[PDB]
Amino acid sequence: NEVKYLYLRAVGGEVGASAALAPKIGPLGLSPKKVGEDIAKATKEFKGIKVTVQLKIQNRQAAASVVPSASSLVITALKEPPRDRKKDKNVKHSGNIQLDEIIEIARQMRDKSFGRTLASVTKEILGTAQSVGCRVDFKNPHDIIEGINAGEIEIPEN
Amino acid sequence: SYADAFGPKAQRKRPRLAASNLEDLVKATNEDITKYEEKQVLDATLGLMGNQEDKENGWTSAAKEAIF
Amino acid sequence: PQNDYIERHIKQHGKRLDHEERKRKREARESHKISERAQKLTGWKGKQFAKKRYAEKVSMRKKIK
Amino acid sequence: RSKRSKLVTLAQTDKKGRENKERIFDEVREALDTYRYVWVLHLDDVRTPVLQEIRTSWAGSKLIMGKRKVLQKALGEKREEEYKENLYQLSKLCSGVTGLLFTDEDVNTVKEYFKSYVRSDYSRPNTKAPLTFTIPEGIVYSRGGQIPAEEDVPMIHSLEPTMRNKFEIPTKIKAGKITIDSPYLVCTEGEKLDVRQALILKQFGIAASEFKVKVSAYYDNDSSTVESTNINME
Amino acid sequence: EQVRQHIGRLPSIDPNTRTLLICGYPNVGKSSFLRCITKSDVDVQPYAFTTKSLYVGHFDYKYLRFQAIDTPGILDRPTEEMNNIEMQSIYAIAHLRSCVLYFMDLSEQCGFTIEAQVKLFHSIKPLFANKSVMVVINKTDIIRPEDLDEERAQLLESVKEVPGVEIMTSSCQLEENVMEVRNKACEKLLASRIENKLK
Amino acid sequence: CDTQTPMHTLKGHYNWVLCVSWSPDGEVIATGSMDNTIRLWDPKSGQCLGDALRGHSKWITSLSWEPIHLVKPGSKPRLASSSKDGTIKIWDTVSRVCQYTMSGHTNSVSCVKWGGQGLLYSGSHDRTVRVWDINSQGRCINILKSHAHWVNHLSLSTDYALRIGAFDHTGK
RNA sequence: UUCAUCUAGACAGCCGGACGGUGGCCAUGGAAGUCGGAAUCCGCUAAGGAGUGUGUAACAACUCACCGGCCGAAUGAACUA
Ligand SMILES: Nc1nc2c(ncn2[C@@H]2O[C@H](COP(=O)(O)OP(=O)(O)O)[C@@H](O)[C@H]2O)c(=O)[nH]1
Ligand SMILES: [Mg+2]
Repeated sequence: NEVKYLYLRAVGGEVGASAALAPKIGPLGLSPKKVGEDIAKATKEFKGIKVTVQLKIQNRQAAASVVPSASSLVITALKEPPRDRKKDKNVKHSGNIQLDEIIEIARQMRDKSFGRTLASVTKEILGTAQSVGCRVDFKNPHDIIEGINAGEIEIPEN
Repeated sequence: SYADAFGPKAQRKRPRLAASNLEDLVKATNEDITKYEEKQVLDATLGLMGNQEDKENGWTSAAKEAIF
Repeated sequence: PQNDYIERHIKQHGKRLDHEERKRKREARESHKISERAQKLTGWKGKQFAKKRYAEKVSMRKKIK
Repeated sequence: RSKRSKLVTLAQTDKKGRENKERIFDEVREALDTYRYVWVLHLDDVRTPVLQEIRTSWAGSKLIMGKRKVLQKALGEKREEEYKENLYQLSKLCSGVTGLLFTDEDVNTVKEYFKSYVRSDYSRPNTKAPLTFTIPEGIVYSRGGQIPAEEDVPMIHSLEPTMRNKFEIPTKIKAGKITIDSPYLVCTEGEKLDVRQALILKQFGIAASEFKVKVSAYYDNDSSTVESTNINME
Repeated sequence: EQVRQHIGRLPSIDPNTRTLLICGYPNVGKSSFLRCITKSDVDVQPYAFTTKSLYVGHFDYKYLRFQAIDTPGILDRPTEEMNNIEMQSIYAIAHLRSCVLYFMDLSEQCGFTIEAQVKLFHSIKPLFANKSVMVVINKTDIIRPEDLDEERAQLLESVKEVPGVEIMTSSCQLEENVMEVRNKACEKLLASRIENKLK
Repeated sequence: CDTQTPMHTLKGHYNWVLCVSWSPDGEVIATGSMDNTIRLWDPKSGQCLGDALRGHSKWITSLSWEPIHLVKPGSKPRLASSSKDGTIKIWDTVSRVCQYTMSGHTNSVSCVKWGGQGLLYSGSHDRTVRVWDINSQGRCINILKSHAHWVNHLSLSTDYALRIGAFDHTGK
């Protein structure tokens, strides 16, 4: 047999998120109901957070996994309450994430990065945090990056 | 603005005053249809029996005299 | 025809076979044509052409700045 | 008057001046003192992800690219201008897109890695054809028959002028789908490829050629000698 | 100027002539059915909201001219979060006294479950008052209503419970079936109009 | 006001001081400025309490205090602030931190008011008034949409009582 | 006339590269640099915009901003008469 890989972006926890997979599923002949059920089952950890889903199709199967992404991990570490599309809109991500949680996200995202140092991976995660608009250690993430460059902040793992 | 209302750079995507529900929407549309039909009958009493029918035969009223 | 029928026709049948080349050659000739218009137009049309050229140059310099 | 008018673009990136070349010069001349082995690598038509993977694999070492003339000037053009003894041979052996690998690891390990490193790559012009490609008759699909048409998506209609004019392929638009009257042979296996055929293969997404780094020679700091490696120079 | 250019290309719809409205979820076969029964050039593509505006076709049944209207898809959302593209279909259904055909896909290749389609039908139920209603099950070449699950059959029976709708099966590759459903819709519309005019 | 003379000068901010407010128990003066900052002051000494409150990206528009009758005894009232960026931030001054950042508005928030039933009302330039709950992690309970333009101001029936706190007209 | 670039490579041309976090956040039926609103960062580089345009329903694909290879000697811009 051969392994087919599909990648998508979906809101975690929402069943029936395989509607946009119809051109992909069609020639493959799978069941969109079961595909969406498996996607929600694999994305049960993230509730109301957009995450990357990898679908493996081999023979007649459908396996769902969550690819870790910088934005999704930062939003998860932000620990926002779950939101509904009927009630909440235009929500800003301006919570607080500690530097230890940022370093944990950098450890999770280190494997698929070309940064030779965990300091470099952490600086990338802090750039993503600056993009999403949150605060790290009650300061600007770019200020944290400047502190790392100047030597005030030392990344533990070397 | 007009640019946001309509055109290549429009940003309006939902009605400004959305209907409360489909029942109110259908009641409003039925009332509007009834008013439109009554108005059409009221103008068909006079204007359609007058000006509209004359152009079918090509008849035109004579020029108004300047003595008036 | 209804709605965006010309765009649908372009999507379903394409354009004329020499459309891209002809448009590229016309846009290439545009500089010569502008110079010839500036040197050939007389009277009110020439004055208006010079005025519009000045306004376009001012707008371009402001955009660059 | 009567001169060409330069196109003006409003972008974010400026051109690099002499300061970038001087920085590369200083970095090369400092790496010469820092490290022990200096390897010459030929990396023509390398992809940036492949180069970054090579840089990641060679952690603890340095890989420096840039202008060949600048690198040769940093290494010393002649015997009276060389930065270190017997560096003119290493400078003169450079060619094309040349990378300098400053390292301290074992020569056998470096040779083993560069002999066993291989990646799939697009088939470049002036190279032997890796396969025989024939676009099948009928509706043209994105892969062009490499995968089954039931799985494949039809070729987008916006590419039809490109295939008709740049690729010189007789194509027509039927109901928004690109169609050909007869099967079109693109390349025959065991034939030198040109720019048009390489572009056709790249457009259809066939990556059958193999990219291997070429290793010219290396210089040893303490030995003050240069030895030819002759790896992937076939 | 922009409004003039757009409004010059709007299709001509007579709100007082014989009309067959086609409605339902996206990717169910509305445009395909319009292509089957008319000569309109509406696009048929396997993604949602290929059709962003009303499309009109015409045909002749019993020496009479009928117009068929293809509408953009409708989602199961309240009117407050409903958008303009759906509002076109909603206004067409509310205004055009006609024969409405609600299309359902049982294979769920449209991306919407049978429960969601039944819910959407029951949500747009107040729209078609004093209009002919028919429920057309499309893509019967993939899966038939006969070999459906028991709970889904109960949902279909719940749809059929609403008076005075009729459930008919069709496939857009079945010329005979699309002609039969078109003729049945025309018969219902003609019966309603003649009964209204007779009073 | 007894001698009509200046008593203290507060010179912490860098830009225009857009709004000033007094704590309902009369203990701390809050100043929200044009530089997206809020500063707390002891009035008896004319001094600044710690560092400024930061987190807003645009200038502060209005300030409101938690009602004393809702504040538990032994605790200090919290401070809600609205700003041009469209967010309402809640600050606990005991730890000098920020608890909640309501962000439902799509335009500049004109005013924020903290009612006596544990609710907050925000009027903004997006023609909407948002009703939030302090007891539900700062969630938007309701959205009121009836205006065709920017809502400039809002007021409550018990606003005078909420502002006055436990004091009366006799100054007891 | 005054500024600049230049055999550790002048202007044009051709070819190659144009990366990774990442499909950055909000919003949308859909919006992945390129319908919109605000940020516009970090890493690896020789260089590569959270993107100059074409293009897609969204992707894809092309392009140029920039860098490199071939070519080898002058060239560009703004003013004045
Ligand atoms: N097998 C099958 N496929 C259909 C049928 N009707 C429509 N389709 C498919 O459904 C896809 C989209 O349908 P479409 O006509 O656009 O439905 P609409 O979105 O409601 O207008 C197309 O790719 C068709 O191939 C049918 O009767 N049988
Ligand atoms: Mg359609």
